[PDB]
Parts: sequence; structure tokens; C-alpha cells
Amino acid sequence: SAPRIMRLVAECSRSRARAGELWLPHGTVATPVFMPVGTQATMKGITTEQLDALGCRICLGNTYHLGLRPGPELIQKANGLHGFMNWPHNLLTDSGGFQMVSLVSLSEVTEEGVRFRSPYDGNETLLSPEKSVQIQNALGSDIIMQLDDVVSSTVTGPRVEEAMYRSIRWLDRCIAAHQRPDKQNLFAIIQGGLDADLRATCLEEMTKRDVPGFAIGGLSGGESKSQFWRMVALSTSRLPKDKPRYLMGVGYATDLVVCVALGCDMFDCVFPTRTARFGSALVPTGNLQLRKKVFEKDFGPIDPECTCPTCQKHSRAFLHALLHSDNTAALHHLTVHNIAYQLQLMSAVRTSIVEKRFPDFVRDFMGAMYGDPTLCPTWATDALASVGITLG
Ligand SMILES: Nc1nc2[nH]cc(CN[C@H]3C=C[C@H](O)[C@@H]3O)c2c(=O)[nH]1
Ligand SMILES: [Br-]
Ligand SMILES: [Br-]
Ligand SMILES: [Cl-]
Ligand SMILES: [Cl-]
Ligand SMILES: [K+]
Ligand SMILES: [Zn+2]
Repeated sequence: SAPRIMRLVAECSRSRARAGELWLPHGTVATPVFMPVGTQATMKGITTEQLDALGCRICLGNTYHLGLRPGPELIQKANGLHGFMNWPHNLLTDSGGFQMVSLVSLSEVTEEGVRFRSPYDGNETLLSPEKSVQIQNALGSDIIMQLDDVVSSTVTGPRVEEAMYRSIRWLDRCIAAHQRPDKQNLFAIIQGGLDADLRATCLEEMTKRDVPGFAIGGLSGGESKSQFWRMVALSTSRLPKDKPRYLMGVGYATDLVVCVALGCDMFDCVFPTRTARFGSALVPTGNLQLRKKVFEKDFGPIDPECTCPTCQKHSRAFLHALLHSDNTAALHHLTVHNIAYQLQLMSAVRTSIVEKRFPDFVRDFMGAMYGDPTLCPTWATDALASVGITLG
């Protein structure tokens, strides 16, 4: 009944890979899409303008870092979070509850919401589904995330089932609190941890609600890669095909390609930024460790196929010297490049899907990444074989 925000351009015959279009209030976004953090909280980070120049048409943004106390913040801006960020394209804004429960061990979770006491004076801050959705309505982001009860995937016990059912109840609360469904798209977040039955229950129950899209939560928490890819495959097997699948917290290139093969459409991770901080640059063969002296007299670019400004203007040797003379500017250049590599990777994946050659693409990618596609990690081989893709 409700209008679908996603159009399927193509689906490959073997895997679950999909190429599509998100039609959002600030423009169309090609999927599968990696979503960089547009929030400027980092002193060392790429700017919104450079993201626009790279071709990024949707990024992540929250106001958790602003203000006086921890939690999401109203900004009291006439143009909302888009005006605050000077961003003409699409924004995805999480609830802020994940950061509130992860960054502060003092914060506690009750059915009423996420509770915190002031570090300075013990002031009590409560983030309820109602408050989360009201803040997100004021911010005006294009896609807003349900407030959910997040538990560590390493945790086992009744707490997992408790959080799953609480996430369902909070999904209903957020749906009810959500004004402006004509301008913002609320996504549910599938919970259940590594328990197949709990996650299957969460799938069956959450897909009963007519929300524009669905996300897969509680993965990439230190769980085994077997459990990770099995949970992803379960989720996408039971999520509707005419709506987006957003897998939160995965940025490794191999994980991206594999989870595209499993049916995921949207991704996010701060991995490119962290990789840059080690003096490392992402390439089809993995990463170049530019601090090493084998690049001292290497005057080629990071990647002669890369279209990013760093590869247009600077060489490996310049970056190698800059890492040891001005680590910060080198970090900025490597950040630009790694984000451009993530975008270039997603674009090439989508192109391979549209041209009906995705399995050959995966084979080439694994060969370049690991030497020969049969040297691919065992978990990725299992995952790919589960949806009809064999290597070599
Ligand atoms: N709102 C929300 N934001 C998120 N970002 C990343 C996740 C990924 N799941 C995290 C939660 C527990 C697991 O150990 C993993 O570390 C996520 C979520 O599950 N919910
Ligand atoms: Br990023
Ligand atoms: Br040079
Ligand atoms: Cl809704
Ligand atoms: Cl060396
Ligand atoms: K805050
Ligand atoms: Zn580059």
C-alpha cells in the first residue's frame, strides 16, 4: 500500500545481489551503496564538500557529539541537519541509543528507554522512542533509524530475547511517534543476536509493519564469521525484496562484496578512516602500508585506476614522506582516497550486476584480494557457495 522508495533495476540470476535506486527527498541513490560518515565530529576527517565531489549522494549524520550532555541533540536550525551540514543530498540519522549505551557504561536500558545520569551533577537524561523520533523529525534527515535495544553479540542468555521483544515494542512506539512520514523514512532494525529462532521471530514480527525499509542489527560485534554470514543470510532470506536491506557496521571490502551477494543494499563503517590513521591506503589487493620504505622512491599514485583527488595530485612517495613529516595532512589525503575506494568499489559492483556478470566480478575481486580466488577465507567461501557462487 505505502509507496516503495526503492526500485529494483536488476537482480542477478545466481546470487541474491541486487542493483537498484533509492528515491529519497534529496535525490536518487544508486544501490548497493556504502555510506560515509558526513558528521564532522572528527578533527581529522573529510569535509561534506569533498564528499559531494567524490560523488557521494547519501551519508550518515547525527548530533550525538554536540551539546552539553550525552545523547542526541536538537540544533534549533531553520534548515535542519542538512543546513547544519551544508549537505544538499541524503542523510541517514540513527537514534543515538547505540552510542549512548556503548560509550557510557553508566547508562542503563529500561522499557522506558535509555537512561543516563550527569557526570558533573548526576542530571538524568532519558532517550525514549518518542524523544528519539521527535529529535529525528526536527533534524529532517531523509532516513531515520528506529530506537532499538542493542545487546552485544557475544552476550548470551535471556537478555538477547528481552532486547529483541523490546525492539519490536520500540518499533511500534517509534512508528506512532513519527510525524512527517512524507519526508522521512523510518527503518526498523532486526535484532536477535546469533540465535536463529530469536532473529527469525524478529523478522516475522517486524516485517508485519509497513515501514519503508529494514536493517540488520547486532552483527559485527566480535561474533565468528560463520555466525555473521549465517545471520545475514537468514535476515535477507526473510526480508522483503521490494524494500531496502541495510546491514549496519560492515565496511571491509570482502564483507561488502559477500553481503551484496547475500542481498544487502546499504552499508556503513568507519573502517576507511581508521585504516588511513595507520598510514594505510585501500587498493584492490588490500592495503598499501605507505610508512614502509619500499615506497620512498615510488612516484606512482596509490592506484592508477583511482579517480580521487589524492591519486590525481599526489604520489606514493609524497605521501610516504608526509606520513613522517606531517602525519595529519597525510591522514587527510589517505582518508579522501579510502572513501573514494569504497565508493568506486560499490559502483563497480553495481555495474557488474547490471551487466549480468556479478559472479565473474566476485571471482576477479577475490583473486586480486587474496592472490587466487581459492585462497579466499573459508567463511566467505561458505557464504558465497550458499547463494550459488563458486571460486575458481
Ligand atoms: N541503532 C543501531 N546502530 C548500530 N551500529 C552498528 C550496529 C551493529 N550491531 C552492534 C551491536 C551489537 C553487536 O555486538 C554489534 O557490535 C548497530 C545496531 O545494532 N543498532
Ligand atoms: Br567512512
Ligand atoms: Br612527487
Ligand atoms: Cl512509518
Ligand atoms: Cl620495505
Ligand atoms: K550530545
Ligand atoms: Zn585515490
